[PDB]
Amino acid sequence: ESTSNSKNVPPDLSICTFVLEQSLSVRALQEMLAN
Amino acid sequence: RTQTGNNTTVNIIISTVDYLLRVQESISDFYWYYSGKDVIDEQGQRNFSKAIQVAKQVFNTLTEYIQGPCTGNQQSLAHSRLWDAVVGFLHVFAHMQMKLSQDSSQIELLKELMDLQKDMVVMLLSMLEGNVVNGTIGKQMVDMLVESSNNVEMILKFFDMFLKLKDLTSSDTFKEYDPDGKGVISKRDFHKAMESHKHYTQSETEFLLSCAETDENETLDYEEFVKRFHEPAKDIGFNVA
Repeated sequence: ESTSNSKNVPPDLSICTFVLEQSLSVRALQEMLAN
Repeated sequence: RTQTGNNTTVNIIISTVDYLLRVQESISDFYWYYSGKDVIDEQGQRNFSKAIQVAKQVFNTLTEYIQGPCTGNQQSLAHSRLWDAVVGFLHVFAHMQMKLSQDSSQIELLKELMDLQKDMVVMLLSMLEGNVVNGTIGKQMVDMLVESSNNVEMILKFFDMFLKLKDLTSSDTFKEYDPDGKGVISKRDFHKAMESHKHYTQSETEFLLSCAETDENETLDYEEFVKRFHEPAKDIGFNVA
């Protein structure tokens, strides 16, 4: 979605917003995947 | 900290803090590699011992930097990334202490780890030097404790559950089960003592039974058990208190 042309064309950020749910280390994530 | 006369200044204190942070990550990765494995091999024990020695030396150097209320160094550490390293070491201690105590072959490693914890708490106490009531450094350490609440909880449970042992075994209620002076109490009499004290819950009961190694006669020596576990608790837990 173009954001530089905000003056001419409104961006649609409702479908661009994301939420950062969990941040885990690589080894902890590997153990969780093993589980 | 700051070489005033020289044209260029290098922050040795911040460099030491960075090296501590790298050593913490290395130790955490090694712990994660031994997380699943029930037993630690001798080479792994040696590597843990060497890493613990290095971390202990770095902790002592950092403590010496900030003792003698060196306010500039204290502020530098407060605004540096020492807190993340302390949080990591707290998790390492809380999990490793539970893991190592169950087996009777890593008692020396447990002692080294607890000595490292003692030095870390000494560094924190040196950090708290000169703090006024409602001080910013005290606030930051409370924030760090809240961030690492679970590890602190498990460490405190560990200290509680290995400090009540001396009172339990010194109580006469424990003495009726073994009236004679041999002191070699059976596992089942141990188990009834667990519930006669009534402070030791079922989880504490099972964990101490697991951490107590017995002969083929199902009879443990409470004397060697207590001299193995209680005395180190009385030594390290004082700094936490």
